[PDB]
Order: sequence, then structure tokens, then C-alpha cells
Amino acid sequence: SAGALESSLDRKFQSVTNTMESIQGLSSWCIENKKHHSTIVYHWMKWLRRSAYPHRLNLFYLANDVIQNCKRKNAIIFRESFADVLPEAAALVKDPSVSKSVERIFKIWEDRNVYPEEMIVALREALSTTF
Amino acid sequence: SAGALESSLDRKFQSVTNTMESIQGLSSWCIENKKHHSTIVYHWMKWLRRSAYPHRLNLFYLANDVIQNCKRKNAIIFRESFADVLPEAAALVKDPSVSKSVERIFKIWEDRNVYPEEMIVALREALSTTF
Ligand SMILES: [Pr+3]
Ligand SMILES: [Pr+3]
Ligand SMILES: [Pr+3]
Ligand SMILES: [Pr+3]
Repeated sequence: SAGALESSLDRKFQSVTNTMESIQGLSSWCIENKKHHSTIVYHWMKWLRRSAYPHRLNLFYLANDVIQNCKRKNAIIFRESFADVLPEAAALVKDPSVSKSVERIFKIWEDRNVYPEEMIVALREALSTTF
Repeated sequence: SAGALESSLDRKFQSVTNTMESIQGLSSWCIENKKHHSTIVYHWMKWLRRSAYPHRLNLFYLANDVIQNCKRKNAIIFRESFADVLPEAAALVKDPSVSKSVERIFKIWEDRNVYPEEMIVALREALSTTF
């Protein structure tokens, strides 16, 4: 389990790209495997730390897709699970090559109340798009 | 205006692809040009009719991105404008190579009340994913 799941997550998080098909395929897999939410987020963050900015952005696209869709898919636990890593993660995507795309994601969450105001403020400060 | 706008829309709608950057770039342009919503939707539909299934799907991704984001961007008129074409458009993406991705988009709209129930029912019937 722990080993099988680690092997899948490594393969999937290494390879996620910027296509709708890549993102939605992996998002669906994550939501199917909601039982393992905490392990999923742990490996997502591991991959975010070890990646360079372009691949960090694709991992943020995956996170956004999961966070958005997990509610209608009866897997709202992912919102709480990702909140564990988002403040640290925001600071790893401050570079202007990617921060505007992440800032957009945070604005979408804010407008829809996906996370509360005070959490989004803390994330935008970490991104350096609000001071 | 009419000619300049037609030339931009042809170029942009021909070329939209399945990447987050392609979709978001064009979505932003559309929202910037909310004054021309009706012309934008007219050319979107023209391109949808003349395209094959794969490119029709990318045009639906663009439509979804506009429809979702136009509210926070003070351009909610696009939701009403796209409603003019969506029933016809749904029927042009019935092929199983793409209908599941479009059905997903319709489910996302339904869950969030982006459009009313009776409109979504009419769209899913046109897609042949509900009978
Ligand atoms: Pr390991
Ligand atoms: Pr490994
Ligand atoms: Pr013409
Ligand atoms: Pr032309």
C-alpha cells in the first residue's frame, strides 16, 4: 500500500504537464484515491520542493483542479489536506515566471470562498503579490 | 473594428490548444474585450462548427474558462452570451472521443449553479450523456 502508492505518486507527480488532459486525468485519480488524501498531499509537496519553477506551476495546476473539483466529487477533505502545505508552497512559486498564474488561482479561490479570506491573504503575502 | 476584431478572433480561435497557458491567455483576452461579447461568441461558434472533434474540445475548454472566470472579472455578460450557442454546440461534441470531457464541464456548471438546472438538462440531452 504505502510502497505501491508512493511508486504511483512519484511517477504521476514527476510527469504532470500543462495540458487539460494531463491535469484532469491526475486530478481524477487523486479524487478516486481520496482515502489516501494525506499521503497524496505529502508526496505532492515533496515533488513541489524538489522541482524547478515550470514544473512547480504544473503541480499548482493539479492542486487547483483537485481543490476545485473535490467538492462535487464528495472528496472535500482535499481542501483541508492541501491547506497544510499551501503557505509553504506559495513561497516556492514567487518567481515572476510563474507567480501571476498562481496569484490567479488564489483569486479564483477567494472569489468563490473556497478558502477563507485570512488564509488567502496569508498565501498572497507568501507569493509577494500582496504586501 | 468589425474587420480588426474578426481577424484577431480567427487567428486566436484557429490556434487555441489544450494547454493551461493557451486557454488562459485567450480567456483573458476575451474578458478584456467584453464590449464585443456578442461578436466573440458568434466567431467562437463559427469555429466550433467548422472544426473537427479535437479542436472542438479545445474551444469548449476556452468557453468553460471564460464562463467560469467572467464573473470575478466583472464580465458576467459572457454567461448569457454563451447560452445563445450552447445547446447547438453541445450536439457537435457528442462523439465519445470528447463528450466525457464536455459532460464534466456541464457537471461543474451544474454543481455551482453557473447555469440553471433546466438549461444543463437540455445540454446533457444534446450531448447524449443523459436520455
Ligand atoms: Pr521516498
Ligand atoms: Pr520512489
Ligand atoms: Pr468571415
Ligand atoms: Pr477571416
